[PDB]
Amino acid sequence: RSAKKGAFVDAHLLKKVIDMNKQEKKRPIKTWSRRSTIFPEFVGNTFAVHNGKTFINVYVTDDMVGHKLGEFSPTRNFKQHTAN
Amino acid sequence: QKVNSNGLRFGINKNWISRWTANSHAQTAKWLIEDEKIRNLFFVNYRNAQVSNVEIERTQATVDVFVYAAQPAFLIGSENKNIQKITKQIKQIIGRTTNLDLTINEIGSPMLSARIIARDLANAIEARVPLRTAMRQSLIKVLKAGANGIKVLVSGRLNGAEIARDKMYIEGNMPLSTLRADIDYALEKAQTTYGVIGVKVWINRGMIYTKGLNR
Amino acid sequence: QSYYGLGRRKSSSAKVYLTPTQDKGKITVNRRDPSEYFPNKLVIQDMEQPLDLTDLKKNFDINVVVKGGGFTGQAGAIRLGIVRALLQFNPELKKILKSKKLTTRDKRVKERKKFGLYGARRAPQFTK
Amino acid sequence: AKKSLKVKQTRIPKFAVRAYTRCQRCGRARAVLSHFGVCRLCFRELAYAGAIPGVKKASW
Amino acid sequence: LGIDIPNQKRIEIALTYIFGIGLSRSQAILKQANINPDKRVKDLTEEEFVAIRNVASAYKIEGDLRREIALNIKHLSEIGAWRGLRHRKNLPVRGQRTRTNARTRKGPRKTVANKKIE
Amino acid sequence: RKNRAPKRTVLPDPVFNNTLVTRIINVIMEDGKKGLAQRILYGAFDLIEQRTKEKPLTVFERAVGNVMPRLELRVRRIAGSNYQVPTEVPQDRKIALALRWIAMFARKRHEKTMLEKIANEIIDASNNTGAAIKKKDDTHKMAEANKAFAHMRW
Amino acid sequence: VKYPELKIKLESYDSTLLDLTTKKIVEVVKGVDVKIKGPLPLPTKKEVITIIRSPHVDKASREQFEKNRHKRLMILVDVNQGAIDSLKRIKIPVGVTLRFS
RNA sequence: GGUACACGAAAAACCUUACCUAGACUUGACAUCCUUGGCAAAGUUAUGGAAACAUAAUGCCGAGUGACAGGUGGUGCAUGGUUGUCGUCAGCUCGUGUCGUGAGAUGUUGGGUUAAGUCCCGCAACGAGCGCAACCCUUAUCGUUAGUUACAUUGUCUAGCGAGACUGCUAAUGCAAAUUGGAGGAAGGAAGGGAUGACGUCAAAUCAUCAUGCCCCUUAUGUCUAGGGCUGCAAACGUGCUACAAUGGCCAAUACAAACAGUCGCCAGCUUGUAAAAGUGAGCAAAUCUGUAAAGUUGGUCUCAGUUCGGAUUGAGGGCUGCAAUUCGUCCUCAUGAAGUCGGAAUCACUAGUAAUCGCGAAUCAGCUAUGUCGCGGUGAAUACGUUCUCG
Repeated sequence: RSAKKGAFVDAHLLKKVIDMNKQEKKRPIKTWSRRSTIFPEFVGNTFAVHNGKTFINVYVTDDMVGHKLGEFSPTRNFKQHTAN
Repeated sequence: QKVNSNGLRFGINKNWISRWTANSHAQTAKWLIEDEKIRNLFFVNYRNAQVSNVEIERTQATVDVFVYAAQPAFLIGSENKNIQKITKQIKQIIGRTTNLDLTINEIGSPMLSARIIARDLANAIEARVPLRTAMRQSLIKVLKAGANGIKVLVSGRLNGAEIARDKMYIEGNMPLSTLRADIDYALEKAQTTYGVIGVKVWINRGMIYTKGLNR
Repeated sequence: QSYYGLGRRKSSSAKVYLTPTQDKGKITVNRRDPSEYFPNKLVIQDMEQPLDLTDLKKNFDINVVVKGGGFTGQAGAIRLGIVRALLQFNPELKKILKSKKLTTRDKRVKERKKFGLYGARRAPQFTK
Repeated sequence: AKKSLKVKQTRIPKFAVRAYTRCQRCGRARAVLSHFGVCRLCFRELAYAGAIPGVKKASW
Repeated sequence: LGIDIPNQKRIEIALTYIFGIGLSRSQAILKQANINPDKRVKDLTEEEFVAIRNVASAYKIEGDLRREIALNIKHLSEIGAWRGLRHRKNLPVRGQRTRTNARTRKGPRKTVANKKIE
Repeated sequence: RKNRAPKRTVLPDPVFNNTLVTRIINVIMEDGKKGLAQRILYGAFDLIEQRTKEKPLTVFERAVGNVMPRLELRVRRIAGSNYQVPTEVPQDRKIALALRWIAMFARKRHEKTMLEKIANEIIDASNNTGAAIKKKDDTHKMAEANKAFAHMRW
Repeated sequence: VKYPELKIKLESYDSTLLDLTTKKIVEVVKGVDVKIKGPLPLPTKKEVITIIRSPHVDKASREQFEKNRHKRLMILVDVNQGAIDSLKRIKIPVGVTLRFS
């Protein structure tokens, strides 16, 4: 899903979301690729997204549907408000 | 200072050896790579016979190679023992189906090039002999058997950790300013146990009559 | 009759046929009015200053064909053609036109911008 | 690990998401042409050798 | 609309400084009212003013647009998001370096002591 | 060590036959082009025309001529200080600074159109009221403490 | 007829080779072929490629290499059987590139 | 510090990546001692999975194994190659030779005199080499080449080439260099630009372009895939840039190009369109056809300010390709209308097409907020008092 097209997903990170969906969903799945847009199923879901070494969990909900899994996860690190 | 005169005088002084013309720029690099490998096979094969130039003239499936051998006995020998091997080995890199055409061409003053002169200078530097006499003989030979001014230099080290007795040898017509000098220049990155040693040679291949054209 | 002038200026090239006649002078470029073809400036009055520097514009119907450039480069090219046609007709007038470099090609074109340089010789500020 | 760089250069990524090019000899894939697949240093060095027929010095 | 209405000045463009009504929507209001761009006149039509509060008042209140944008920003910044993080840091969101830029959020580039190579 | 060198100045305009207005066009052009400055300058000659009934030639000459210096305070330094010795200022630089000062003052008093302000400054320099005459005034009045510097050469 | 219109472009970086090829086309067809257009030098498509010089950082002397593409346009509207019988003695030089058009 | 900084980097959605790790690789993807032949590891369809790596077959050729392959693994006073600073500085050396016991001067020095060590005059020097200059290429006239996909106001468009200017001429004429006089002229007197910057200098930069010596690592310094940074931010410096407006802002018509790119691409045309785009569709393998020439011009407008300046950031919706667009691309629309109302130390490019404008096509690019680069063209500055201070 982009600003240029409708809701479209690569369907390999949603793949396991759905595979667990037919089996009484539990949210966390080891996915840090940034190729899946969201759907009304990603509500409550969290994914361990790689920053540079660790895979931080990121909460997903049904607020807006105009982004991908990469936008819904902090891809970088900030200054930590440091004056050094 | 003194921007490298290698590319500064191709086209106006030096000649271009390997001509290739393909179609739209998809496999032009492939033509370049194949030509350079096939032509450098000779250059890496012989270092005592010192084969100088092999022009692979390619244009739209019209490939013409021409070897300029200094010693026919080293490139042919009895029963053509050498060339058939080339006729085999290049056949593996140029293609089995394509024809392999080449002939040993005669040329005067075969040391108007720089690569082989640099190789000989390195051999004299590391020939296990009084070195100064060796380079005096080598320079006398290059100046004697037919040639214009020479410009030979060696940089790096003295087989130690410092080059203190480097000798800059300039003879005859070495104008870097003149755009008709017909000077061919080459560099050699010699491998030894003291790091890479740079042996560089400028050589004037004959004063052409005020020509800016690739002759 | 058939006077044949050629001119070049600022990547503009032009020929002109000039013939003696008692019209307004056929003021036109590519056989069309310079209303919006050229900017309305002093350059539109300088358009016939070769005719002002020579026999009046009431002669030599300007049949000018042009290629490339702009308007001032165009104007310089076509006026160089005009002065060369005048040369083809009466070259005593060639003297004053050459005195300001009209018959001779003025050979003033934008200097080529160079590598790294911002323009012909523009360079960025750098002290330390 | 320059050979990793080179063997990833000879291989092509499975998508057009992933894509680059680099010289057969040089590393530092930055500033590489698509007309020869040769990096800027290797290209300049072979051009000072007159590899490409017609590489001249500009004098306008 | 009624906001940023100039006196003895073209009504056509002064609306662009309003929050929520730019050039295109300003022109939409103007041509829907057919105000016929003026010669430095506050308003060409006097009767259509009532037509304003008949049709132009029916236009969406930009005060509500402000709070809609505010709540959308709240949702975007509160959830885990790189653009949400950029919102949280009060800096360019779509991705711009703050090494020298960002002379709208960090003030007029307050020059501080340099902590750099030694 | 640059020595005496010529200058390239465009020849006088056919419609007025004054080289000074041409150097004005040379030095006023916005974005470095005459494709747009000449229109407004000819407008300005028109604006001078219906305002105070001043023909451009005489008003422009009486405006430019009254802002022109005669003293060159040639620099001579000590490597820790500096002083000025009064020689005769070159005539080419005389007219150059005259025209430059006229042009650069001509374009001020930011208002509705630049035609009114440029005609206003032309008129002001015409009437010798202080807007550019101050340049000529200072170029001689501040050369009074520097007039003492004419008693010795260093 | 072999070609209803022979719009053969021959081009290379070497003008002397282009001159040679276009002349050989000229006099070999001169007498056995008509409606030809002789040697026509077209405007060049020359360009320059600009690269850095130092191994590591430098942008003060950007080295440059020039590639010049000439263009000779030969327009032989008609090609005849006798034309080819007399023209079987033309070949493609190592620099000059001919168009089959 | 400059000789480090719109860098190496002519474009980062993960690779590029040299950094990190997760899944994973164990003489490794590659490379081969060895060993044998007989026909194939591909790619595909499921799958744990983020994909590998584990899955099975499917489609002259393979196939395993130690040392090694390879190492962006380091070591720029260990290095070459390459590159910049003084320097496109006017000077730099040597053979022979004189003399100072000599370090060496020297020829080169120097007068006029030059772009140059340019000439001569004289010089313990005669000469040569290096550089520069000059040769050479480019803008510049006439003729010549062929004529279309130029044209067709037909040789307008072009470079292939020739005649072709060089104090040539004349006088002012200096023992010599060499200025100008006026005309012929394309060039008239280094015609203008580019051009090799000599030994050296930075014990220059370059181990990470590349080649690398020594050592090392190897069942890891080997490789596959997934993600992130190369656009963070207390931030500064740099860098152009953005304007600080009424020649300007907006609206409308608006001419003149060069230039390169382009074959499932330029993509015309055509329609929906503010527009991205959506669909639609030739010619062009590119003098065919396509990717506007604009500023300027022509009229209205705003009538002095954070403004009809500037559009900053921002949110929402559409959009391009990329398997999927978010970062680690971008386009458009709508909405946002900040600062700056000309800014100190510092200052950089400059003798004309110069400084500045305006746009265009492309290089890398399936993407490019590279405001950057190659270019290209259009418009188009004064100035040079003298080096005062400094640099060299």
